[PDB]
Amino acid sequence: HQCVKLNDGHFMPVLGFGTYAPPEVPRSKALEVTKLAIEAGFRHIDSAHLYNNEEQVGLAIRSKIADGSVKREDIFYTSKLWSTFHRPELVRPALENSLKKAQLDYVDLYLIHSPMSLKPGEELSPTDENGKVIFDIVDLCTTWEAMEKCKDAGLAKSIGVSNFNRRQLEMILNKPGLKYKPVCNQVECHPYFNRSKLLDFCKSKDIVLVAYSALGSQRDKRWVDPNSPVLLEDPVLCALAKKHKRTPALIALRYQLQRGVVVLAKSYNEQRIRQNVQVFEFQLTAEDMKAIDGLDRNLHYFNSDSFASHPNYPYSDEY
Ligand SMILES: NC(=O)c1ccc[n+]([C@@H]2O[C@H](COP(=O)([O-])OP(=O)(O)OC[C@H]3O[C@@H](n4cnc5c(N)ncnc54)[C@H](OP(=O)(O)O)[C@@H]3O)[C@@H](O)[C@H]2O)c1
Ligand SMILES: CCOc1ccc2c(c1)C[C@H](C(=O)N(C)Cc1cc(C(=O)O)c(C)o1)CO2
Repeated sequence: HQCVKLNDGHFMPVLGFGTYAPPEVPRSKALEVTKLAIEAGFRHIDSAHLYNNEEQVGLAIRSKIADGSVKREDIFYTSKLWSTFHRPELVRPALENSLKKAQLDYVDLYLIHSPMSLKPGEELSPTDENGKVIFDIVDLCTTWEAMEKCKDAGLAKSIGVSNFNRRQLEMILNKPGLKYKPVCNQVECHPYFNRSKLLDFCKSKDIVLVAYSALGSQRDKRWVDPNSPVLLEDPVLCALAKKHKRTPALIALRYQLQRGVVVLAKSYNEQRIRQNVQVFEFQLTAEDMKAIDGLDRNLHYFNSDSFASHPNYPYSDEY
């Protein structure tokens, strides 16, 4: 196992456990599989208000601390501010609510989940009389200032963003009176959308790029086009898996580790959870890495097409 030093001095494990499951999956499963992830050796756990599972992920962490399996300081726990809470006065209460649900005193990392602000309220997806999601206009620099106060108050050890493009990152980085840079930008990133340009920008600013959907997403019909290619069926990934006597998933994860990306992996399957930790057991050659670099096709599993008219839609730019 390994960590990366963040630009605020804290350390983030380079392999993280993804916890999202669709609402049809019983919440008891998130409890069970987070315990299995910790037993397998995951120390970085990625949750969010949106996932409706912080209560269970927190219970799993509590249970493994009481086991003597880990200490709280050994676990890197991420939560995320949902887009209906971007107005600055709502940020600290949202974080406090997440902490209360997880029964934790602090999160290791708090992220702005998305730059696309939504109408404030308890509903996650507020909609108007014609069924359209109601956007909000919020200066994300004021949201960031509220995030900074959460770090000063000790409720988040580190703060970062998610789904930001380069221009959106620069707006934070160029903010007058900035106190804390975002430590990371959690974005969709895999061999079919490898974010090389955004990665280079983040590296130049000492911002860690954290990859989600690194195994090609859960392909839920509600949010992912069923005709998109399946990442783990890719011939190059499968040929490399055979060459290294690994699996295409492990190739996809190891690819990110070797280009300096922190990688998340969701699994609710005991054997695949344990398999994913084997990413540390082998290395891709330089030739292998160039072959995978060749797979990019700017394919967004989470394209959020119905939000393409949002002013902060991140894919309005080249990157
Ligand atoms: N910031 C954001 O907006 C955002 C957006 C998307 C995701 N995320 C985070 O990133 C996490 C991961 O992304 P994701 O949920 O899209 O899924 P993912 O990591 O890309 O995984 C996709 C699928 O791969 C399967 N899988 C896992 N290990 C495997 C293996 N060794 N061999 C074959 N298949 C394997 C899993 O199925 P099984 O469960 O059946 O094993 C999973 O459903 C999420 O859970 C969430 O924490 C954040
Ligand atoms: C601010 C943007 O505006 C909105 C408004 C409503 C809305 C969304 C975005 C996105 C939601 C969605 O895509 N869900 C729940 C599937 C999913 C999310 C994640 C994750 O990890 O994040 C994963 C792995 O899957 C749908 O509900």
